[PDB]
Amino acid sequence: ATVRDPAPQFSGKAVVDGAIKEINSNDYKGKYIVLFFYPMDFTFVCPTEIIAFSDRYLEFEKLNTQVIAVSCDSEYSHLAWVNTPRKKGGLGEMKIPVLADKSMEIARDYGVLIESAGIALRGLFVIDKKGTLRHSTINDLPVGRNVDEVLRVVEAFQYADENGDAIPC
Amino acid sequence: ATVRDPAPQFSGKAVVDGAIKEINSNDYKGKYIVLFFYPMDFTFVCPTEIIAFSDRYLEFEKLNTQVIAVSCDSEYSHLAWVNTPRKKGGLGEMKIPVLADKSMEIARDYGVLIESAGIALRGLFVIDKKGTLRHSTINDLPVGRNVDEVLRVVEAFQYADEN
Amino acid sequence: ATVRDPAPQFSGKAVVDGAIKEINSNDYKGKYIVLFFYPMDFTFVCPTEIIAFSDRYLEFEKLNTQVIAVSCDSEYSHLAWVNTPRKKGGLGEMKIPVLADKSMEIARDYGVLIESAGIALRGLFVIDKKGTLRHSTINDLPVGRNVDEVLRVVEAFQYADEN
Amino acid sequence: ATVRDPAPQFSGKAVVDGAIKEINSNDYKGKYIVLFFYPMDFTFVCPTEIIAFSDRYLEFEKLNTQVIAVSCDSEYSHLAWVNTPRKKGGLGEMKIPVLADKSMEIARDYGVLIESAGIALRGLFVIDKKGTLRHSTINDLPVGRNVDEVLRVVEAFQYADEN
Amino acid sequence: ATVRDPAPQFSGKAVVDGAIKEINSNDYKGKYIVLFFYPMDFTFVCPTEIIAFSDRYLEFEKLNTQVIAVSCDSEYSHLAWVNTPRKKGGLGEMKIPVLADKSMEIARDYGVLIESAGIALRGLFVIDKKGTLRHSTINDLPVGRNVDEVLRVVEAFQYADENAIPCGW
Amino acid sequence: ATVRDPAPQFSGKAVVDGAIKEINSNDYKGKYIVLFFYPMDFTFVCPTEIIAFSDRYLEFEKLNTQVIAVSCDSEYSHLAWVNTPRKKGGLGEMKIPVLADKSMEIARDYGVLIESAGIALRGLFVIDKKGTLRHSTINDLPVGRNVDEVLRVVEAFQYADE
Amino acid sequence: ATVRDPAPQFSGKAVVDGAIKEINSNDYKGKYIVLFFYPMDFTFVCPTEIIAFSDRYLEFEKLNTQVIAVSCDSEYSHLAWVNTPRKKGGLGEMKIPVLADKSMEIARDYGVLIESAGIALRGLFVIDKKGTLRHSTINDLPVGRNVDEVLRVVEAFQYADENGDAIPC
Amino acid sequence: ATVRDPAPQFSGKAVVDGAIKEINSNDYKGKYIVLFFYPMDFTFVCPTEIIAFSDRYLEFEKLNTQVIAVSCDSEYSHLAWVNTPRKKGGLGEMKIPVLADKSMEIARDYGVLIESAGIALRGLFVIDKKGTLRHSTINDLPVGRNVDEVLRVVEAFQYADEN
Amino acid sequence: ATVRDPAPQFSGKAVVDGAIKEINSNDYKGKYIVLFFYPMDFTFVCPTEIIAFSDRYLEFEKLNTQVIAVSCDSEYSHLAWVNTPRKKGGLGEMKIPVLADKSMEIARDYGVLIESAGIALRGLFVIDKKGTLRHSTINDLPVGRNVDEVLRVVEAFQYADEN
Amino acid sequence: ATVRDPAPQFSGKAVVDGAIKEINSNDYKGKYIVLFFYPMDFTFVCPTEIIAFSDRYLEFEKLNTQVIAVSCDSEYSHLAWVNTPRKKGGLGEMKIPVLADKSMEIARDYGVLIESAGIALRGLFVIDKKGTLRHSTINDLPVGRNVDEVLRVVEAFQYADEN
Repeated sequence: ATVRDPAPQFSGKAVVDGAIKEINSNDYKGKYIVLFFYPMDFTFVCPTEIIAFSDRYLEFEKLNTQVIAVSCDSEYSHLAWVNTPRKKGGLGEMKIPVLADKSMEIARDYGVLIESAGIALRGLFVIDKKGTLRHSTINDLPVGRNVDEVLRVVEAFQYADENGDAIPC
Repeated sequence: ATVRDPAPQFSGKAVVDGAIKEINSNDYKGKYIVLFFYPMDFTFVCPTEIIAFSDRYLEFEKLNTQVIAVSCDSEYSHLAWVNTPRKKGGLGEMKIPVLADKSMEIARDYGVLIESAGIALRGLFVIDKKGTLRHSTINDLPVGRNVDEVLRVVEAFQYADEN
Repeated sequence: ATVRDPAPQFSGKAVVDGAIKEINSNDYKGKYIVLFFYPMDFTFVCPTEIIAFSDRYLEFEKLNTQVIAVSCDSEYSHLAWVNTPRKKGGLGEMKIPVLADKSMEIARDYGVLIESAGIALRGLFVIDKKGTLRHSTINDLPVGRNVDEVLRVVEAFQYADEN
Repeated sequence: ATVRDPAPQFSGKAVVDGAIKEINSNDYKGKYIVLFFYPMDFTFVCPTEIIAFSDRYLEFEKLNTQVIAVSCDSEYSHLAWVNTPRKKGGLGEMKIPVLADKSMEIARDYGVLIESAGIALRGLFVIDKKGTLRHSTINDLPVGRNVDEVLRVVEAFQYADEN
Repeated sequence: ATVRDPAPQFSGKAVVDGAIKEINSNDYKGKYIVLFFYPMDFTFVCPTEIIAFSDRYLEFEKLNTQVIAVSCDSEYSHLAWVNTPRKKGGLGEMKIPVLADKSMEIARDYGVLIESAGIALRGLFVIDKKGTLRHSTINDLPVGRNVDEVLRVVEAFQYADENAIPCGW
Repeated sequence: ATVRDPAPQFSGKAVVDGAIKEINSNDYKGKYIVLFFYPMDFTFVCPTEIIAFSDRYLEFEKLNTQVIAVSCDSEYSHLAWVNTPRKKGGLGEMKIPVLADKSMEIARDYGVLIESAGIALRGLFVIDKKGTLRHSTINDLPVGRNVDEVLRVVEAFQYADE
Repeated sequence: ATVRDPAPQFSGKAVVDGAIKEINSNDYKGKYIVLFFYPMDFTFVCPTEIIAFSDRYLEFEKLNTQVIAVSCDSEYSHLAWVNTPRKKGGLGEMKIPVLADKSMEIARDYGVLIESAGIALRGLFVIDKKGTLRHSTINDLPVGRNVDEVLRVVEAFQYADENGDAIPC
Repeated sequence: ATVRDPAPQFSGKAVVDGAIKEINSNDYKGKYIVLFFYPMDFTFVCPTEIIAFSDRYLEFEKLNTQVIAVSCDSEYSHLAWVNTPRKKGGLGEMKIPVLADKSMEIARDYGVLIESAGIALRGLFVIDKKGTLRHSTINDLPVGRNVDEVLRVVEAFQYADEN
Repeated sequence: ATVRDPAPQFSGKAVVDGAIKEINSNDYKGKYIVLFFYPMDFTFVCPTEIIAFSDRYLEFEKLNTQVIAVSCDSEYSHLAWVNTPRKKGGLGEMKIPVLADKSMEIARDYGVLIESAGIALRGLFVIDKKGTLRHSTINDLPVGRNVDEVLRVVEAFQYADEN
Repeated sequence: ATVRDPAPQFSGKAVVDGAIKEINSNDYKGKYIVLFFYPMDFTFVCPTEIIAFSDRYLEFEKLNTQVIAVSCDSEYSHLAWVNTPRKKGGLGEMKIPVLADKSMEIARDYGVLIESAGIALRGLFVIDKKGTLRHSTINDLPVGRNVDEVLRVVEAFQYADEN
């Protein structure tokens, strides 16, 4: 699974609008998709990054992109975490879907799965409206991702796509 | 892994005194072990079964058996759940260890793993002090396990073993 | 052969109502089936278990489930054992069919066969009307099975099935 | 496994003095061995054949040969049949050992096993004091074996052995 | 190839009535067949066995069974042995066919062939009219086979086929 | 080739101080490495990205990290582009090494090679002093990489280590 | 892939008349083809051979042959080198096509690729109008190729084709 | 196995001077060997060729060559044929060894065996003192071999060998 | 393969009547074929053998048989040799065809090829009108072949064909 | 087997100074070697090319290179062609070695062998003192090679070697 190749389809139960709901990749066609991987729920570390994406979701919606958080934890554990306040280390309200990959099929398709640990690496993927992979970021567990950069990259791809790659020196 | 054959060793991070601690199967040698499998944490259903074993743990201690709950969930989710009050559907205090099988390796060794769903079936296993498997109960997801039966089988095996 | 997967079909000569008769698993579709495995006929141990099921067969019939005892012995030895009075250590009247698995094919399909000894483990299986496996119990040879438990699990599954 | 090759060793629990006892092929070295296979216990047919051998065992003893009956039934079924009087169709007292091959391994080694039915064909084997196979007769199920013939072949081979 | 399984077909040049002739197994489908194997022609040992069968062939004929002697020797060697007087150690007149299995194919099908020596063991086989194998006797080389027994077994099988008796009480 | 695994070693002739010199990954010990992949030399597009790294090279050096630009072009073509003025769309002076991967072995080891086109994707790799891979960014051809981000990530990993 | 076997087709972007253009082997049908392989662009060595071919291209044209230079460098680098004056060590104007084999597939098809170096040897191939390979020369890197010889060979093959066939002593 | 390659060793029981005796190829290592293959004993056809060889054996011995007849028949059948008078179609006295290859191993090694018929082709082989094969003639069954030619070939090879 | 099997077809350019011509085995149907192998051209040794065959070709024609000399040399080398007078070592006139097996495919099909030397052994083959191989003689390089024998063998086989 | 890779060694009987002599590649150390492959001997076409190399051999000796003509023909055919006057279409005297590759091993090592025809293509190879291949020319059969070009290439490489 590499850049310029059709991104692996994915589906499963995710927490949406405070309720567990089935989501599918084909539900979002004509829009960019950002697949966001994080290792595990209920970690002692404050989950500032994912919250950052959820809060700044409107910006993504405006860019016609769907952000989807995903982990190898059950959707029930996800929902529990959603109902846990942010002050307590919970997620609080999440304006983006949080998807369960208990099967671990997704993290393996996206090649971010640590078989040994049963957890996903800190990976991020950008998929155009055609469903092709345009970008991949993979961070080792200690390091999070900046939202501004992701937005920059998405805007960049949209611009290049509508304005075929120009500006010579 | 079948009955009369040595049960697969297992180890991992588990929640025990409301705190996470590494446990190993060999930590309980000279004692019977009851491996208790459940699908997932934070299910909407009240965890009456697992709670029942935890509450009636003393009967097991008297029978020189260690009961161990295990699932394919993170040890963190486990810890969260224990710290969740029983009124909200949590486990509250647990006098038995709750083991994390995030790798899903354990559920695979005991062949109770649903590969498609990434969760374990309701399987229960009894292992003697010699480490051999004497009993396996495997239930489909909707149906739970009775504590008294497990106690009867353990009591039974112990009696047969001495006589 | 695992839980949630369609249970293996089975057929063969069994002693039913005191006579040797060919029976097939598909004869009981639309009914739950409890497959009961025992090691050997004419064991010195009093066959209290199989008798218990036979006696309490009515309770199973009210629940529309068919219990079938099965072993790796010839149907003739079965018939002999049935025709042997209980005071002598026999089975006496059996209100459930006792099935011969001389081929050992069945015990192998249900994976309860001890290859070295040519005998079946004390295994028990629950099959829905669809023919899918909902429950498996496997005991090492010394320990028997409780009727009340089997009934509870059947009632439970039927309940899940109805709502 | 063919004639002129060392005959497969065999061992197992057999009914001998009206009691179950472990016997081994190597217990009988320096004596010829006649391995006698029969399909099943408790057949409706009168067991005239096995009885004939047991009764005329002394003639075999005079030739310093041990005759051993063997079947794929449990030693318990054997004991039951021995404890069944000849008038009712049982074996009554048997002056030859009746060996249990529940594993079916033995019948398989001598290639007399009907895998489909789990029963042995009517085979008979003659083994010298060195343990080599000198003769094999295999009859389909309906037809029995003559004692006088077996005695003739043994007398013949012993004669050949000395000259 | 075991008892209760259809016996392997066989054909070949055999000595019949003093002349070499092609015979085939299917010629006898209305009759039981007794296939008689012996190691070699012109052995120093008096061929008492084969002779016994040849002499008492009429008894087999009364039972509608065909006896056939067979060896791995050429039909010419067979014929030579037939033309050798019994007093000189020959077979003399033979009222049963003596079949050549020079290819050794037959002896191999009935699994009585000693590959190392190129000779057949003293094996005997009884085949019903269906062509199914009902009986096999295999003797090491020093010990011969009794005619009366073969007759007993054949009669027994025929009786059983058309016709047991429980002990009961 | 995955994150947390020792990153593949690499060597080859590169343009560094305006001259061709044999370079190796092991030459830079005690320092982080930023492996910068770009498709081709002499593209019509102004090489704003590579130049950006070259200009802000001091910032990487202060962090004891070595940035290395790499492509599947000959070291000679590299030298040519370097000697080509920025006004013409060239690179001018480059304060970082520019490595030739004509064999394309490097781009294959880092799994960024388009086998069909013979060019590397816009990939970037971060390697610690221990030589283990900590980060990979891979962009399709139209999109460039921001320096501040790379610096942020390096800062992050170095801090966690320390 | 050897002489007397149909020569491998090839296509790709090449610099023609100072501009990049996709060229294909089939564009020159009915004409002989001389495939000229050279290691790399921007070599310090004065490109005397390639210049020689480009200059004496008319001679090739009179013989109905198209000469094509090819290397494993990008078509952009090619265009760059072409725009560099010959006094500076560049190619300047090139009257023959210069083809880019960045994939290296072509150099691999003609077995002139140094896998280790990713460069082509100084190989040259002659292909008739039927598309079959009639001649191959392969030189190690230090030694260049002579034009007059190539011409002798093309004229020779054309002559043999037109003049059936030999001439006895 | 081809010409100029070491000829396959061979051994077995052969009738020599009218008696059966075990012979081996290595018994003749200082002399050339002519291996003579023939289809069958007791053919209606008069065995004139092989007899011719036996008679002119002295010429071969004079050339320090050993001629050996071989067939796929038993050594007993061979002996019978030797002891059968020539007038009646037998071989009578044979001054060369007649070797039995009942196993058919030899004819297969020399590649003259008709697997289908179990008989040898009319093949002839010349083997030097080094044991290497120098010549092979193979005739279809109807056509025999001339002694004089073989002799020519042997003289030729000895002559070639010294100069 | 060997004798009694259809002989391998063969073709190639050969020198006929002092001239080069493409020849095929199938050109000669209804007549026997003798394939004659010799190692190499222009040897210092006098080509007495091939000349002998060429001279007595009429005898073969009377038998309706075609003798064909063949080697692994070019047809040009052949033609050169033919045009070289026998004096000084050439072949002179050849009344039989001389076939080029430059490919060596033929010598390999008849299994007479020395792979190491790239030359054919002195092999000779007889093929009936039906195309089956009836005879093979193979001589090591030092020893030649006699014409009379070949004639005897052809006469024998033709005789057999008619009888 | 490619340029810049060590060239395959070769050896064999070649005609040297009008006589057959064994030659080897390693005999020429400290010298370049030009391996000249030509299809066949005794072609009707005037052998102008090979003659050209033989005549202009001195120029090669001045450059310290050994030119070796080679073909898939016997060294005997070679000797014949040498002994054939040039007026007759022969080579006459040859001041260069003519090597026999009857095995065709060499033409295969240099990959110039047409397997179907058994002849070599018009290939030419240049080998340095180090034994490495520096140049390969391969021409289809109709077209010859220019000597001057070969000289230019050798001169070029020696020059590159010294500077």
